[PDB]
Amino acid sequence: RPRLDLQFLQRFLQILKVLFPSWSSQNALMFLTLLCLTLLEQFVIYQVGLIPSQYYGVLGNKDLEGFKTLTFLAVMLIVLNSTLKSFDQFTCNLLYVSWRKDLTEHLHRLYFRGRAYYTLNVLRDDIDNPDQRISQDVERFCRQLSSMASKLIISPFTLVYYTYQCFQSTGWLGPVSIFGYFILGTVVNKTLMGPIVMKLVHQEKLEGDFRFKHMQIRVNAEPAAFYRAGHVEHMRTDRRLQRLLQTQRELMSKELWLYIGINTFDYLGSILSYVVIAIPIFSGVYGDLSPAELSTLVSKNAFVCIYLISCFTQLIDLSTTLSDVAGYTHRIGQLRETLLDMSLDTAFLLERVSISAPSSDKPLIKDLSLKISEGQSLLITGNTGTGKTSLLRVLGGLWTSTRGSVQMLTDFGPHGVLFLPQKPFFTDGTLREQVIYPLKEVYPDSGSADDERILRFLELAGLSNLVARTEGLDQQVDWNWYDVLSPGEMQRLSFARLFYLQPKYAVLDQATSALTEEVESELYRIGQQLGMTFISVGHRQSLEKFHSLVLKLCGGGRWELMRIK
Amino acid sequence: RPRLDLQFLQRFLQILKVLFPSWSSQNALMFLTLLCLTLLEQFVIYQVGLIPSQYYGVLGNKDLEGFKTLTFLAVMLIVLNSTLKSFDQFTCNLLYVSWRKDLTEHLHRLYFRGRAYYTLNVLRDDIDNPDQRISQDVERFCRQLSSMASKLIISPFTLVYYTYQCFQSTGWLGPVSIFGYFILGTVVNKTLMGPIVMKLVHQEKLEGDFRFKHMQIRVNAEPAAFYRAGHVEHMRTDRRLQRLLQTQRELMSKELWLYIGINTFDYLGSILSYVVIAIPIFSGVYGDLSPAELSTLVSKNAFVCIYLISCFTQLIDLSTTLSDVAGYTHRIGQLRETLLDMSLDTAFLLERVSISAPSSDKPLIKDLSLKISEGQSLLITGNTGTGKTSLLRVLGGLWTSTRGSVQMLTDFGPHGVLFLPQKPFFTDGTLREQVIYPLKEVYPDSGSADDERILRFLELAGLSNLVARTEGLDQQVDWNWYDVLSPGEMQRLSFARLFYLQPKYAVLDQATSALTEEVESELYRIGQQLGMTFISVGHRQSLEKFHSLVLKLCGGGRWELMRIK
Ligand SMILES: Nc1ncnc2c1ncn2[C@@H]1O[C@H](COP(=O)(O)OP(=O)(O)OP(=O)(O)O)[C@@H](O)[C@H]1O
Ligand SMILES: Nc1ncnc2c1ncn2[C@@H]1O[C@H](COP(=O)(O)OP(=O)(O)OP(=O)(O)O)[C@@H](O)[C@H]1O
Repeated sequence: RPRLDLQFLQRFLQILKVLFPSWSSQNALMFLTLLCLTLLEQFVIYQVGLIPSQYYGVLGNKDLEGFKTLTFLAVMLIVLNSTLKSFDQFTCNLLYVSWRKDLTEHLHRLYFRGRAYYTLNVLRDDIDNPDQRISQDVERFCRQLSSMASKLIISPFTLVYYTYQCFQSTGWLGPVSIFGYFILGTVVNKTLMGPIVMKLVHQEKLEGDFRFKHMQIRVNAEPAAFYRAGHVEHMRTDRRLQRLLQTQRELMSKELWLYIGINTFDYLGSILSYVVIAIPIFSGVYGDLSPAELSTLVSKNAFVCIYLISCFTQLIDLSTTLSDVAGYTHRIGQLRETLLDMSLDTAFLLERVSISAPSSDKPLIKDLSLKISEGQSLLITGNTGTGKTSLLRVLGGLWTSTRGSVQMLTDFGPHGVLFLPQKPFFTDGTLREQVIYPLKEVYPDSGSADDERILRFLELAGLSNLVARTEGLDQQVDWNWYDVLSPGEMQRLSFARLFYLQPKYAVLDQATSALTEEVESELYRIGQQLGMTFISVGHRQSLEKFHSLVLKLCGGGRWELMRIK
Repeated sequence: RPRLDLQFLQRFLQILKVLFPSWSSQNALMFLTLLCLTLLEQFVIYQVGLIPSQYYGVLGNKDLEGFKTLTFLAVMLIVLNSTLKSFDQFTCNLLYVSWRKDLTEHLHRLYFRGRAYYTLNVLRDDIDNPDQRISQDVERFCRQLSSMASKLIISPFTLVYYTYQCFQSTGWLGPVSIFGYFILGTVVNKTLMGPIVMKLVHQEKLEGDFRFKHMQIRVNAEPAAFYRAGHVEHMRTDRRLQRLLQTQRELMSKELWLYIGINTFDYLGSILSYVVIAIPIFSGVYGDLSPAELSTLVSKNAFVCIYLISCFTQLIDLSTTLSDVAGYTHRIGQLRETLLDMSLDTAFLLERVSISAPSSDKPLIKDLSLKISEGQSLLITGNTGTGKTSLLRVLGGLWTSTRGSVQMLTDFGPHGVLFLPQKPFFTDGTLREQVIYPLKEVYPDSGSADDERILRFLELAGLSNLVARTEGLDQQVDWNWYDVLSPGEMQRLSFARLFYLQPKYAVLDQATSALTEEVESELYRIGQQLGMTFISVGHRQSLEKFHSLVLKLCGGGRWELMRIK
């Protein structure tokens, strides 16, 4: 599928439509000072190309004061040739920084659009590692594009000037025997960069699946070392490593032919200008002199045609770094393609709803005629895998019902409806950010300076000994918030998140790892004290005093609304 | 700290001691066919450098049959110049593959040594992203080393031959004015590659912390999208992105000077051979002729000294790709340094044990006089964060007691002692591998062909409907085993892992998200039926019928051994 086709150009142009969004952008005005910099350095390189030629004239007669103006002209030209070549290398690397800022942030608006970070990771197998496409492949495309962004910018000009310099030396049978050397030179690459990209996207999945294998160790270091699983996870990660090293070694077995088809074009290009001028030795249609029509004509013709291929083998010298780019735009363009179409009182109403697991066909629950009002706070207890949570997912817009109508009558927000997941979430950030987490900032939201509400609610949830652990509410705790915290207090920090953003309906789920009558009840006592109406999931014989309904689910689609008292 | 010092060489040589382990290795014998390949191509490049010179002689007299042997000699030399240059580029990229196979697998033996994946990730802040050092920085060091492994291998020779060619043309005042141009040329880089590496390791932490930020989204897509946290995690990940893009842009502001100090050395090197021969125009100690001693002497001297700097500016042309290498060996050498010193009946005995959290000072538990025998299976119930699990960590060798003596009298294994973590673990692999997980293979271990034991235990744990979900016990399920599974059946798959590897002592922990009398008791009924003696953690009013002791922990170090009946 990633086969360098005519599809790749739309995957490349729609990438380039956001790298360069419009004229007078932060990249096009960095590109115009890239064109007008290699244009200036092409004048200087030729001008410093004349300095050793006009050096023998002043050394050939030994006048130091007439020499001191030449070196001073040369050294001024050298530090002009440097700071034009160095600023050519810099503003490409400033373009590489300002490309991946404009492409990742374009991908971030697509990745966190509504729920597209959810659906790619748990509901899609076509797009394997979207973390690797956004982080590394944008970094690796924008580097391999910027390395060839200094030679794809002067080659629109230095090919034009040298073809004019060649047309005035050979004629109609001149540069079209070099343009025909490009058409043969790039067809022999476009059929040879084929199995590169097919073995590079496959090299990029396995370099991303291996990196995710290490972050199934870094995120899960605490459970894995309980099993003493060093000698297991070695033979699991090396199995992930060898599959990468048997497709990185496979890429070099394919890129060997790409190195051949470039080095053949380069070195035979040093002699193909000479066989253009086989027309004396095969035809001789302008045969006038043996030492003068033959010598210093072809020495004038090879001095201009090798001068042409010197700016024309550049476009094939980067066929490796365009096979790399075409490998990465078949990763990023595989991602923003699937992200673009993916962008397309009385808590909730459920009308004959038939939720199933996404892989299988049988429904987890069969028919729902469900309605939640203020002060109801129904339990959703049941069996182990009967789809207790799968009701809650379609309330959060996670899944869609196969056959049924689901809607909510209250908006998501602080005082609206707030979910709590089964395994809890904690982002990187301060303790102040871990509790207002769906709101991400509170001082423009609230306006009140004092945040004594959360310092109340932390001790009200009981974990005020954590505040001394995180040294106040300061930035960059440098924690993982998963291994350093505790599932006893992951729930309590999730409850302080719920207590801060007290809704008209909480969609609380699995408040376990807390004492069933001592603090599981006490965390629920703040719910009626704040008027929360928490629709909860829990198979514990303490929740029924807080909950009106029961909603058993024992079976492949069951209803059993009980209203215990 | 990463400042290109004399420490860096020991961090580079101890890396190179394992890239090249000994002579006749899989890399040194790939390096000897790299030396003996650029040596062969240096002869060919000079031999094909004579083909256009001896071309005007046969074109200057128009003999096609005497010409047809030249092009046939040339094209044979071109396809010899290609497949020596291309095999030079290939066997470097085969060296890059076979370097990162030998360096990652050296790092994997250090990473999963005893518990070093645990201690780096949850007990260390000095080594931030060891996933990025092992995966990406070994890949990025071994690529930036292999790109300069084709020019650091011929430069021991082509510098020798050209200095001999220069000593026979200028003398004592010749190449030591070029060797002095290297000593100035590399001191002006060794003081300029300083702030590159200091801003590249900092560029590599933030490129690794950002990639881990995406895998705190990919691993946690299910809880984060319950909060509708797209508009939050955008402004969290972009905050992680902008900190990378304000230090990648900072690197280009520092690498601009490194591009200057190379392009100044290169282009002034085109004229510094000429100012070596200021000794006619300043001294004139061999002044004999004006047109003949002055011309075609320096034209012979610039034809050999620029010929020398052509092989001598290569060693400074790669000062960028050695600033990159020195950035990455201060990442890998920061890692294998901290990994090398890190390598240094009656279940357990606890003698006055005073476990604390690693950051704080106060002990979670104060004094332990504890002993576990067969058929005891004590509960460890208590408060939410009083260090219930912290007793279990030192039993697994995770933590060490601050003051106390801990030991075990039974080895870890199938029939020995087996832990279960609070949050459960599932590696990538088949369902057969998810249940024998601390053993990683069973058919050399067991020998028996039929594995009806696990198909018994899965339905005995109840989750035999999972076997149809994973299509048998086949390889590469392509799942995450965390989002696709369920915390109801994460426990049940952990229990089938415990039932397969039935120990004399299970160190079970938090068998929650299962029905307290229906299947939490039923999973424990297989424990006495298999004779497991499971020391467990759980604050539920059903576990006490299976458990002898209680071991309350209500407070900052408490004992309360009760032995309920
Ligand atoms: N994201 C998913 N992708 C694919 N299959 C899934 C996914 N989530 C769940 N499933 C499948 O469908 C079932 C639904 O389980 P569900 O989410 O209802 O968990 P539960 O154990 O009932 O709830 P809880 O653990 O919160 O008590 C899972 O056991 C699994 O087989
Ligand atoms: N790996 C760690 N690094 C630093 N601090 C830690 C780490 N693990 C725990 N802590 C700190 O020490 C405390 C010890 O908690 P512990 O592991 O005993 O959890 P618990 O809630 O008692 O157990 P459980 O959740 O299994 O019932 C944590 O609350 C936290 O403050």
